[PDB]
Amino acid sequence: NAMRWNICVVGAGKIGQMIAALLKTSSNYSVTVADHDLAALAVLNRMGVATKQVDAKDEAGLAKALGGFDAVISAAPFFLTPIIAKAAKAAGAHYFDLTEDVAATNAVRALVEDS
Repeated sequence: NAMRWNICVVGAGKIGQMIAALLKTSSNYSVTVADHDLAALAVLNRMGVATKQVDAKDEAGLAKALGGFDAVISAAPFFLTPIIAKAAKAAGAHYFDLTEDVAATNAVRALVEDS
């Protein structure tokens, strides 16, 4: 069993909830969701998902909050990707940049490249 990939999903919005429920149902993954909003987290707790309060303005805090995870999935706005990726790297976890809104993030990605 305890060979599960241990994932931290940063962001408790819609996509955070979806990827959490997916991971929760899998036999090869463990999931924790980290967010600043305690009501948002309550939702995840009402799904049986482990949660952790974080604050992306406190970078050392965030790094420490991401310790012990195999990977960190952003379910957060694209604009926090630099912060979450840095904390993930500092924590020794692989970083997967899904974001809270894939269409918007993809459009930002296209701008960056239409350059």
